[PDB]
This record gives sequence, structure tokens and C-alpha cells, in this order.
Amino acid sequence: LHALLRDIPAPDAEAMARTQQHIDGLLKPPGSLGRLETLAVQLAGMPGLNGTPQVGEKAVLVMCADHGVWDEGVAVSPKIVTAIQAANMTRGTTGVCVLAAQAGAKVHVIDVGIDAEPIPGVVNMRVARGCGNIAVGPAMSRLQAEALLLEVSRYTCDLAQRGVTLFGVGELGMANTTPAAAMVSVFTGSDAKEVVGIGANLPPSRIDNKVDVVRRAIAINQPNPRDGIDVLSKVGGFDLVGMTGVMLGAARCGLPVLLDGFLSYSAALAACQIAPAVRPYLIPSHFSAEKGARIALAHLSMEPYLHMAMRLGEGSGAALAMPIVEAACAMFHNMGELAASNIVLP
Amino acid sequence: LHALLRDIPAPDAEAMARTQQHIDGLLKPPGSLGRLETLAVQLAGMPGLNGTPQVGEKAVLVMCADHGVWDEGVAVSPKIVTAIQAANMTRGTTGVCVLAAQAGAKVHVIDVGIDAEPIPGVVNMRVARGCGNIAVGPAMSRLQAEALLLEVSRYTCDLAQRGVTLFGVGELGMANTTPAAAMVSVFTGSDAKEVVGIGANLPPSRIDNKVDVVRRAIAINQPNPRDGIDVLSKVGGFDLVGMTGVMLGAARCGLPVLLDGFLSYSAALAACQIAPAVRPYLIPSHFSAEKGARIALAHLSMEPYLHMAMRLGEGSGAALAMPIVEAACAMFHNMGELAASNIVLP
Repeated sequence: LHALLRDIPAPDAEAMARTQQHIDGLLKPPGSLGRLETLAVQLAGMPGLNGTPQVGEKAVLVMCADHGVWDEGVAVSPKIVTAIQAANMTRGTTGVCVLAAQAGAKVHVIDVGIDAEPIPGVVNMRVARGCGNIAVGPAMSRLQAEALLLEVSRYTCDLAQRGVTLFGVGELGMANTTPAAAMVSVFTGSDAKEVVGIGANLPPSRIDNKVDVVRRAIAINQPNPRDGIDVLSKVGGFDLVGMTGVMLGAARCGLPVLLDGFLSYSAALAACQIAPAVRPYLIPSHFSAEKGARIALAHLSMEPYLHMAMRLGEGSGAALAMPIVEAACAMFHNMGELAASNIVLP
Repeated sequence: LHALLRDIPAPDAEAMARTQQHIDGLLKPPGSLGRLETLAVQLAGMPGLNGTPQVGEKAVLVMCADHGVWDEGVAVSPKIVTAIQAANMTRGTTGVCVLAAQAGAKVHVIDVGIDAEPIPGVVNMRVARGCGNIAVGPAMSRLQAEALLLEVSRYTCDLAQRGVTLFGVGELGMANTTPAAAMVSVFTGSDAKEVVGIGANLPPSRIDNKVDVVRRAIAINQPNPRDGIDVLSKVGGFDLVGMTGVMLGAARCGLPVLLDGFLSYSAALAACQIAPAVRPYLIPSHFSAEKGARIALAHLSMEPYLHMAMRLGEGSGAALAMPIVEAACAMFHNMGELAASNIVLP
């Protein structure tokens, strides 16, 4: 793991300078394609993309797990919905499946801790049947968190061998917006009230209890904000650890990863804390309608491309943004050049 | 034309209620897909879509024309760039061509007033070789504006006969952000300084002159804010009139039209002034990086889906958003339902 983190490559400044020069000469006023230009240059710098913005195969990794904190009444969805939806992921009927299919991406469903019998068709990496209730103790041991990070990291970079060059990250886990809020509060130093949202339609009257649970989780566990693994193991969850793992693996592999919503922002804060070198590889997708989204994004210094008021999760936002990544590549490789049309601009 | 405007259909509330009921029953917490859900319902209500959100063929119509106000020094791009780029549109090397191809849409390039010899391959609907310099008089006569609106309107709804169900609108015309700003100022009652931007990289020192030209245009022509055709003919341009025409035609046809950037917002303000019934058919794409974008959008009560800091024009933003429209349709027709998985949520 220390080796893993140590070997994450820095972005290639040489390929990026070459990319910038090429974009400036395309058939348009310099800088007019804005964030599409910046995105193309960002991609050119990722070593796994071989010096040029390009997209080969695409995969969305959905980390599934249950949470003991569900018993504190912080979620209205029945606990079994995690297991049921994970099965639906194998049938192609969920939101991320439909949006991934539209983008030509494949969905990998990974069970890292569902509290139910194993589901055929789902990748089995389960740590336990649900994590510990963070309101009274830790979600898991540090050892468990580190081992899951490594296993998911390896699985992720292995896909790079099969032609995958663009990843999307997602989750499935009833009650997971509670540990997500705890993590965001700890990493950003923001009060729980400012980052606890309604998740999957929690009634406005049940919010107070959710905020209290988050504060108790932090008070009892005393997670160290400077140690991302300490934070994940104490007030996180297996799904959150798994998402962080996809990010470290894509980075080690020198490839881009598209974030999704609030849960993924929590995982990204942990990933960047653990290894700042991961940052250049993350690409935001949409601006989640979850209350703590603005704060988490400000700490990651990220501005999403899509404002869709989405809050489903599952990696649906990440899938929705894949066409945008392909568009930056299309602009780069297919547009004509000013000089060829004899156009000279100041 | 009066007939045209009179026959624009109202949205079908019955199809929309049926759409809403179906979306609420899909495999996700109610309302969790946010604006994707609202977009799907909006589409269900457009009569030309036959009661359901769907997308058949797609077309981006690019209106090209030159402006006499170019002589006032409000643009750094050579005048010939309009003609050169229009030709490039037929070769598939421009920004909108590349992005339209990525979205599976076809680009129709229409010459409504380029100051050059006719370009083979471009649809010829030219009114004149460039419009009048709005700084000293009107861009065109009311008769010319009305006739172009009708001709473009008919061309647009005719495409509906060929299977097109989704339109995108764009423009090509050096110096056109000047009449666009004049129109926005007149329709919104905002001062020219608040809506005049740098267009295609105008130097910061040349801005003052651009603002003065816009004020002179308004003072000399005295366009009536309550008469959109009066406004277009006096301080608009052939390209602006053409874009307004695509919007009236799509509306008459009961089909959706995706806006692009600032120029298209100007045209949409005119279209909605002329016939408020056009409003339900417009769909925003991106939030243009042009200075007056925020004001124009607030008056149209529109919130774009994409924040890409784009300012190229050509209909590039509209093309970039087509996948989002297809995504709302995919969600609607392909997602599974809660009842089939025996999931019951409060």
C-alpha cells in the first residue's frame, strides 16, 4: 500500500504543453471552447492515456455495502434495498445501468459488505455483513480498511489491462449519506448541521436525529483529520473505502476517474488526504443536490460540469458525464486548424 | 405568419401527467433524478413527440450572415471569416460539426445574409449581402424580417417530416454579439454596459467603443420592446432573425429546440416576445461565458444544464447537450419499476 501510494505518477507536463499548443491552433477563437479545452489538456497529462486525450473502454464501478448506523433511524429506505438493488444492477434495470449503456460503458457491481447472502453475478470482495454502527464505535479496523483499499486498487488498475481508460465511481448502501456527512465534517472542519442532508427523502422532522448521530459518531471515535485511513475506518463504511480505492487505483494506473455525487466527494476528500498525487486524475461530473455538496466541492477545488439537481447516486452522474469527456477528445482530434483555412486572428 | 403564430400548440397536460406517474414509479427514490425527470415530462408534453419522451433524428441549424456594424470596429475577426467558416461547415471541420457528429446529429448550414459570393453546399436563403449597420439605421425592413421568419419557420417544420424530432440552433456571423447585446438591453431594460461582452476575444480597450455603438443603435432606431419583430428588424441581424425563425417553426411543429449561447438567448427573448406560446418548447443547453448571459437567462427564467465556460457559438453548446436529452428518454423507457422489485418507499 505504501508502495502503491509511492508509485502514483505525476502528470506529464510535456504532453500537456503539446496539447495546449494544438488546441490553440484549432478552428476557433483561442480559449473559446473553455472547460472543454482545459479538460482535454488535463487528460493529455495522464500517463496511462499515452500523451493524448483519448477514451477507449469505459467502466463504472459500483461499491455496495450496508451500514450498522441504519439502526439509528437515519434512513427511510428498508435495509434490504441494498441487496435488492445490487441484484437489479446485474439485470440492467437501474439508473446507472441505463445511463451507462447510453454512454457505452460497462457497470461492475462490487459487494464490499452487503448484509445478505452473496448475490450471483456480483463481484465478491465482502469484508463483513455490513460495517459497525459508527454511532457507538468504529465502522471497521484500520487493517480492514487498508486491505480493502489495496484489493480494490488492484482490481481497478487490472481493468486498465483490458482496455479501460476511463472510470466512473458509484455506491449503493442504505444509510450511507450519514457516514459521508461525518467524513465531510471531519475533513473540512464544518459543523454537522451544515453538511447533513435528507439523503433518500428523509422527512424534515428526522433531520435533527441524523445530525445528532453524526456528532456522536465523531465524538466517540475521535477520527484524526490528517489521517484519511483513520477517518475512513472510524466514521466511514466499506462502500466509502471501496470508492477511495477506485480513485487510488486509477491514479496509480495514471488514468482518469469521474466522480459522482456527495458520497463520492466524501471518498475523494479521503483519497486526496491519503495521497495528494491523486488529485490531477479526478474529474467532477455533476453538482449533487445534497446539502453538503457545496462545502465538499470547495475543499476539493472542483466545479462540476452538470447542474442536474441529481441525488440518486449509484454512479449515475459519472455515467451521464462520460459523453463530455469523449467530446473533449473529439474536439481535439477532429477539428480543423486555423492555418489550413488561412485565418489569422490577433 | 399570423396563422403560423396562431397555430402553435399548447403543451399536452394529459401526456405530462401520465409521464409524471410513470417516472415516480421507477427504481429510485421519488424525485432523485431531478432535472432529468423534469426534462422528460417537458418532452412528453410536446405534441410532435406523440405523448412520450423520445428522440428520433437530430439537426442543428446554423444561421450565417454578415453585419454592417462590423465597420464600427466592434470585432477583431476579419469579415471574411463568416464566409470561410460557412464553407468549413460543409467539410465537417468546425466545432459544431465535430460535436454534432459525436451526438449523431446532422448540421444544416443556412446562408441568410453572408457578404460574399454564394457557397456551394450551403442552403441559400440570403436576404442581402450583410444587413445594414445598426449604428446609423435599421438592420433591415420589417417586411424582410417577417419574410425570413416565415421561410425559416417552414424549412424547420418541413424537417419534422423527414424524421427530425430534436433541433439545435446556432449562428455564424462576425460582429454579431453587438446586435445581440442591443436586443438583450432593449428586451430586459438593462444598460448596455451590463450586457456587452468581449465576444470573440475583443481587447479590453475596445469595449468602451462597443458599448457606445450599442447605445447609438438603440437611440437612433428606437426599437419598441413590446414588438419583437420591430426589435429584430431594427437592431438585430439576419442570423438573429433566422434563429428566432427556427424557434417559431419548432414550436409550430410541436417539437423541442435546444438553445446555444448568448446569441441564441437574444433570439429566444425575441421569439417569446412575439409568441409566448413558444416558451414550453425551448430547452437550455449551456451557460455561456458571455457577460450578458446571466441577465438574458434570468428574463427567460432558464437554468442551463452545462457550465462549460463556452463562447464559441455555432450551435456547439446545443450539440453538446443532445446526449442529455437522450438520457432523459433512456431513463424513462429503460429503467425498471419499484413494484416489480417489491420495493415500497414512504
